[PDB]
Amino acid sequence: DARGSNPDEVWTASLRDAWERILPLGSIFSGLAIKIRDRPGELPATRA
Amino acid sequence: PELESMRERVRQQRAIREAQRRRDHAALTASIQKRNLQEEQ
Amino acid sequence: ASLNAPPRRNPY
Amino acid sequence: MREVISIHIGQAGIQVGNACWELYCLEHGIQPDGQMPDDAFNTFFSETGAGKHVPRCIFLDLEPTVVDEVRTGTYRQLFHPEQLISGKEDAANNFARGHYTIGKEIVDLALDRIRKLADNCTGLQGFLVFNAVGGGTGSGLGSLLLERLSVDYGKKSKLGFTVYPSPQVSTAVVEPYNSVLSTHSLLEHTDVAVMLDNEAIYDICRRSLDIERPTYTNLNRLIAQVISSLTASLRFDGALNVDITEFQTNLVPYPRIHFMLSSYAPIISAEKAYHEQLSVAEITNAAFEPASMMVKCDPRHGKYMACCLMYRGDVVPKDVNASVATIKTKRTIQFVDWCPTGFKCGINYQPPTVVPGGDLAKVQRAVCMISNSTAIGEIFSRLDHKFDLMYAKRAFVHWYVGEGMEEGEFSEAREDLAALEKDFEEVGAE
Amino acid sequence: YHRERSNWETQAQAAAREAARLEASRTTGTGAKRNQGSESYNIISLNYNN
Amino acid sequence: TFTDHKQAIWSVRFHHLGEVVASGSLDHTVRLWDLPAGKCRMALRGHVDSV
Amino acid sequence: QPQQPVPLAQSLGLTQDEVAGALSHPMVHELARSLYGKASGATSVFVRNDLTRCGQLPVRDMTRCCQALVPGISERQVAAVMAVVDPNSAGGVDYRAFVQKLTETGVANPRMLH
Amino acid sequence: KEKMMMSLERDKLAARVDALEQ
Amino acid sequence: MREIVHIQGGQCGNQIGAKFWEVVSDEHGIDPTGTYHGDSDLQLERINVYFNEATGGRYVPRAILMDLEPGTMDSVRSGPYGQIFRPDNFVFGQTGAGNNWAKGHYTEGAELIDSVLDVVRKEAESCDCLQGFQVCHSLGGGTGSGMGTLLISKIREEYPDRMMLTFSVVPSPKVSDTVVEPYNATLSVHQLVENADECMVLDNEALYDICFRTLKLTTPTFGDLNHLISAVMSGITCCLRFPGQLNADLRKLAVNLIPFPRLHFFMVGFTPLTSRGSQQYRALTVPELTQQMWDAKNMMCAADPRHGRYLTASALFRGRMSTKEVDEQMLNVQNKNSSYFVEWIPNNVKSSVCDIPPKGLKMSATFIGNSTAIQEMFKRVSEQFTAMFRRKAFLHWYTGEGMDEMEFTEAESNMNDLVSEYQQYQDASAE
Amino acid sequence: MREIVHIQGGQCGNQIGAKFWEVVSDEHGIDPTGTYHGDSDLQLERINVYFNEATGGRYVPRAILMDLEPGTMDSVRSGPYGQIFRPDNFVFGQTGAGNNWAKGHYTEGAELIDSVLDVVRKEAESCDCLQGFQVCHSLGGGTGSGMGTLLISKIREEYPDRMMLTFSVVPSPKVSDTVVEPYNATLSVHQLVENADECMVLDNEALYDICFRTLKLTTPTFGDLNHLISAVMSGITCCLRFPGQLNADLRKLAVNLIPFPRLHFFMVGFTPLTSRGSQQYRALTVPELTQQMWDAKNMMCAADPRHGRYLTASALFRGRMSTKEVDEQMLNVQNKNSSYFVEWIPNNVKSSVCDIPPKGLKMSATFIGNSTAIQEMFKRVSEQFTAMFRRKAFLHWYTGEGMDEMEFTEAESNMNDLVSEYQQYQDASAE
Ligand SMILES: Nc1nc2c(ncn2[C@@H]2O[C@H](COP(=O)(O)OP(=O)(O)OP(=O)(O)O)[C@@H](O)[C@H]2O)c(=O)[nH]1
Ligand SMILES: Nc1nc2c(ncn2[C@@H]2O[C@H](COP(=O)(O)OP(=O)(O)O)[C@@H](O)[C@H]2O)c(=O)[nH]1
Ligand SMILES: Nc1nc2c(ncn2[C@@H]2O[C@H](COP(=O)(O)OP(=O)(O)O)[C@@H](O)[C@H]2O)c(=O)[nH]1
Repeated sequence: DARGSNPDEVWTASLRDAWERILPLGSIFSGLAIKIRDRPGELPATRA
Repeated sequence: PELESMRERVRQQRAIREAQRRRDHAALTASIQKRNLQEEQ
Repeated sequence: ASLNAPPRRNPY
Repeated sequence: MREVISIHIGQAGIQVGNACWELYCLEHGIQPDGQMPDDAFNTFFSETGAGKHVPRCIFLDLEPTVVDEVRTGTYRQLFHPEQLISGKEDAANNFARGHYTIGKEIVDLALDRIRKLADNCTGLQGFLVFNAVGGGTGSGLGSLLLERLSVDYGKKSKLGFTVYPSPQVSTAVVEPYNSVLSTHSLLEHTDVAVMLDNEAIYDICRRSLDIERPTYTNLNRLIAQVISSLTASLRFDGALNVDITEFQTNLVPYPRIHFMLSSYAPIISAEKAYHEQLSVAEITNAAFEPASMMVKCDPRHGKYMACCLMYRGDVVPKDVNASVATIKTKRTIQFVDWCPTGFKCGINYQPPTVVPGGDLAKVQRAVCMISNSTAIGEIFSRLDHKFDLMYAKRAFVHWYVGEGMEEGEFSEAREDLAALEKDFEEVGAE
Repeated sequence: YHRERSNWETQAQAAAREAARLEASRTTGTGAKRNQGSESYNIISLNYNN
Repeated sequence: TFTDHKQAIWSVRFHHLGEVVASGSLDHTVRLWDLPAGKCRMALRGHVDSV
Repeated sequence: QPQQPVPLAQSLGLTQDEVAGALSHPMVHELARSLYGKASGATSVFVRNDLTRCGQLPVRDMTRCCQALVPGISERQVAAVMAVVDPNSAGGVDYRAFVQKLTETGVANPRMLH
Repeated sequence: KEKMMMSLERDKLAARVDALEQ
Repeated sequence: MREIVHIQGGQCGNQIGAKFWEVVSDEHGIDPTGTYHGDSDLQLERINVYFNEATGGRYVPRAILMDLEPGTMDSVRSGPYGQIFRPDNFVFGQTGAGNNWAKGHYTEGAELIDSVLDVVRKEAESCDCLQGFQVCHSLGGGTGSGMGTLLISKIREEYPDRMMLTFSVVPSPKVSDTVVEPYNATLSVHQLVENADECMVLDNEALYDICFRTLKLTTPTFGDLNHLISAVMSGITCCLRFPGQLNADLRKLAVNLIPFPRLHFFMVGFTPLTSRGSQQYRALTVPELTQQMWDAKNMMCAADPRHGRYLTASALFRGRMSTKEVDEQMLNVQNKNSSYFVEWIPNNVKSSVCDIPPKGLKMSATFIGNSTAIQEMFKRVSEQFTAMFRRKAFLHWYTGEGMDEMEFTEAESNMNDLVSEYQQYQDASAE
Repeated sequence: MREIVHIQGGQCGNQIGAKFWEVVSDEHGIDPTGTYHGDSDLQLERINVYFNEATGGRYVPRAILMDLEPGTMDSVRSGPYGQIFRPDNFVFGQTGAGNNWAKGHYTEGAELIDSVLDVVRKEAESCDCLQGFQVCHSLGGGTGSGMGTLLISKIREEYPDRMMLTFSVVPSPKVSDTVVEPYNATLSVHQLVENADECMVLDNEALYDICFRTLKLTTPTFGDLNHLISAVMSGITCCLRFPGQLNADLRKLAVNLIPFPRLHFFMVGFTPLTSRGSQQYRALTVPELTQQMWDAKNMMCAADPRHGRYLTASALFRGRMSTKEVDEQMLNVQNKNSSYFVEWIPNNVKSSVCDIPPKGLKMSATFIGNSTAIQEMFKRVSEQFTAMFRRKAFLHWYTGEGMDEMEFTEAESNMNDLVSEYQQYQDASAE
């Protein structure tokens, strides 16, 4: 809830415990997107 | 009488399960009365 | 027809 | 095919029924004269060969004035004249008067008309009993009618949308008395009892609709919207259809525990409408807000056991799933350990119809959250001492005794309410 | 003859009304919206629907 | 008392075992009565005139 | 059906009497009886004679099929049935529709319906 | 609340006592 | 000429079946009026596997539509392909099971099961040869689970040798729709273990995952999930309906997939599922299809195969393709991921090839994997069932329908035994 | 050239006969004015079986209408085909039988039976060769049951060798119309057992069940039930009127159906009865006809065959069909349902084929089953008759007509003995 009550972030990433969301930068014609790859409750090893 | 013996064994298992459920219910009542005592005190 | 099918008894 | 018989008992019952039937007529296009210029009305209306639609309702009261108001008002050509049943003497806020002496013949005639109505129904999902816990007509006569229905009809699902006395504000004095009596009566008869408080709905109207002078018409309009959202799955198709029988199976964990809090969302006036998105997650959060609940009962004190959500309008199952996931992840909302799911989502494609002249605005999405939660034990705790404060001095006891009660009846009712308190504690705790 | 044929006509008209309701719901697309794809294009073949 | 016969019983006989009683009557039919059952198990027909 | 960058009845000079009595001919009745006798295998001969798997056969091919079924059938009767099956076609009527129509109009007694 | 619960228990005891006296 | 009897059960089962029949009719070139309008001989060559001919050219599904409430199949009839179905095959009651497996199996299902069995027997006796039955339904629902399990038991009794295929929508791991999902799923899995020969496990949340991550959809309704399930249901049996370079029927798939009779639960996935943007960009090749199918994200089962071990796995490809290319790709998959494959089976892959790709797609491939990964799904369902059953919440609704409490314990024991077998074959060592 | 004398008795019998004559005239292309308008040689080929040629081209039924009240036959003349019958064949009394078998058989039936027999003899002598008589009436009514049984006895006396066929509407199990139905039925069964060579049992409630479940009609009047009965009565004798690939007359049917003289009560049905909506959804094939024909729901008798055993069963098919196909269907039915067929008869099916299907229907099949299941119907009638007779309720009305009390018990004894014979051959074992 503090991290954000976003339905997408809370549910869609959590499904299969994939914890990754795909955000496009525009239409499908741009076809490029961002995989957040965010595991809630764990530091990435880079910042660990 | 193999079927009868199997049925008797199933009945014994059923009685064991019912006894376990009753013990669990008694444990739950004990737990809630403990918590009620704790909060009231 | 309770017992109308016995073997022949007491030939006499 | 999915017919539901509506009973409205007492002044509060008949007054909420006025709003309910106005809402249903508007929703299905039925003019107040009775007919409309498919077959979705069969849940609430039975059509005749002439094309006129008559509701499957019964207006029961021991006072003639309230029913004569309906007989004179706009919906005089809609209802069945014999279905409107009126008494001669009011119960005078006496549960004994409404349950032992005056109510006998009136309830016998009520069973007669209810039988005529039920004989006209192919299927029968159940009864919707709308009365006022806290009044002799509502409490006593409603309890007697529910007892007779349980005796004869049997397993038909009876949903009691009761109005309970508010914690501090009230309009009667013997209201805790007949409230305790009616609660003891309906603990064992109604299948699902929905609690409603005038104080809570007044607060809702004050803060959300910005009505500084709320009235019974506004309260009944809100209650009618809640009931329409509850029954929308019977009349209009949509994804995740929910049934009257499914309410109890998904919502009642134990037979004793069937009292439920109700919260409708969004409650917004015409002026401030269309100023926010009103998305699915936002309206779900608004429904789960402790303030939006139609009972003066903080859900934070207790733990939710089951929550049935009725979504109306442009709602998609993924939106409801994400919203309920967010609600589960919310730490303020606390559920019981033995119900990991605790959620029953049902969507419908019919947006809530808006009554012209009402204060609600036209919203394309709506949520009715009806929850079985152990927090409701708080209101029973309040009535349990509001009763016992007078019962210590036996105030107003002679009034009830005069019409065929005993001190034993009060004792049994109060003991039953205490047992209900104990049961609520037992289910709430692990 | 009028009695029999009126009874039969009522039955046939009820059947025709039900059939017309189903056909209208099929054609206009409002029926079975529970099982209608969110996006117009065919998901598997990535083709626009007719 | 067996009353299925509606006419005069011309002849009545026992089986050699005795569990069955054969009654030939004016009714053209020969009825075999099961004594333990008290019921006409078989009703032989085929005689155009009285038995 | 490929693009092509007149009526079958008009072709071959089929008379109106032949068109009317196409299904009433005794030879055609025998053909319908044989087709009904070979249930679901009635189109097997037509399939074997159809090399392109196009579902359509020419007049010569379907006359050959009908002669393989019943020797006595002439080409005029087959052409008449072709015309009554597909009125406006430049030959190549579907043999499945041909067989289905003939079996549907099959008649038990040659004296009746002829 | 506990007081009035125990009062109803006392009333039941009194009714039992009267029945025993009868 | 090996017919299949399709059955739909419950709301979810009926809607999935409607979408599946829409897909099959589209593949065979059947318009909603039933007349063939496909213009391809192979479409009508084996149309008898699913359809029967009417008096005219009409072709009607061999489908039997089961429910206790009428509104669902009113919607089914109102759907785009609602009038293809034989009206006599719609068997529905009057009052639905309130998400109560007890109601759907014992009280209300008992009366309607006789009519259901009559319709099923009438459809089966008309078949020349019967490959078997396929029942599409949802675990975690009253009428669906109850009537489906009861009908599966009856059909197993009547036709023991005939194949039984199930498409069960297992209740989702994270976000559950109804409260009594654990109870219904636990009671249904026990029946499916004993009766169902071959079972596909499907998850709404897994489908939601595939539709956000592969398909990249925005607000996908249940129609899309049903569409993907329909794709899998068609692709599993396309070998019966179309000529194949190396064809494989349902019995062949079951024989090559099931090592031991109780281990008949399978996860499935479909390829190629791609978003609209990258469609021009993605390379349509056998290696690409294999890479997609062996991905955990492609699975329509919630359990990820990485945790478990692949006992067996069948891949049915569709399209004019190189059998060497297919076999080399799947052998390479085995060699690369030997840690995920069971050691005491030298080859864990059953390759089938069909010569007809689905309409619109240059190629396709459906995957059916028997892996010990589903152990965690059954474990989670047991974790919920035990949590409710310890306090006996909602148990009275089932008990009032006339089923003993002992049935719940027996179902839990059977389900736990299945989990134990899956763990045993996950950690079994050769020699 | 094998003539049949049709006789109608009572209100129900007269209405059924009028509908039957309408159906037969429609089948033969006969308008209500008597002129032939069929344009088919086969329709006129054997028209003399049912009709006689008048001075002109008019064709008149060989029908004799019997009643004690004139209102029913006034409705008969007002019916659609009320003008075909000769006015001399209407034999009517003045005081109708008050649902009293004694009144219709002894007091009021005695006087009018003179005219009835005079007309019957006049019609029978004019026939070149007489197959026999068919009497349509309803058990459980005064004039119909009583007077008809009296006529049947007289005709059996006069023409012992000629065939006697009866279509009796036995009182229905659940909903009974008149109170004295058990009395009238018990008295009429005793006469039919001794006199009628061949008897068909019909039930209004069974007709309602079939017309509500199969035909899916919502408001079926008595006209529809008479329509179904008329279809059966036409189909039984279509072999006389039309060429057949394997023809079978009434005497052949009785010979192949009746093992023992007292077991001549038959339960009949007609196929294909298809609902209007599913007319396009039914494929008219011999297996489909057999599937509907052997279904217990298609039987127009209340008793279901599943309880009893089929002693014999005749099936008269009509239409262009294979003798091999029909014979294999019936043999396969026997093999599948060997439990429901009597063991000590090697073949329990009498199959006949006619080349003339009914107008509009490409194929049809009428079924005539001699089974021990009718035992339960006679048992129920006994359960009612004994209950009323123990307290002798309504017995005074029959007593005041000059009927001895012993006659009731004699009829009950005969009907109970018939039940006993049915049970004996239901549980008879070979060797
Ligand atoms: N929410 C709501 N509550 C109402 C309304 N009208 C009355 N009430 C409540 O209903 C209670 C009394 O109802 P009734 O028992 O029906 O009053 P009555 O019709 O005069 O009958 P008796 O008072 O029992 O003699 C009051 O305490 C109010 O709180 C209403 O319009 N809306
Ligand atoms: N994929 C898919 N799932 C569905 C659909 N409808 C319902 N479901 C899911 O299936 C589960 C079981 O519902 P169901 O068994 O059909 O209810 P019932 O028919 O009344 O027993 C629910 O929890 C839904 O989440 C659908 O159309 N498609
Ligand atoms: N199927 C059918 N049955 C009828 C008709 N009219 C009467 N019945 C039934 O026939 C039964 C006996 O009546 P009926 O014999 O005609 O009386 P009767 O003429 O005085 O002997 C009644 O129980 C009716 O239910 C009809 O038109 N068709």
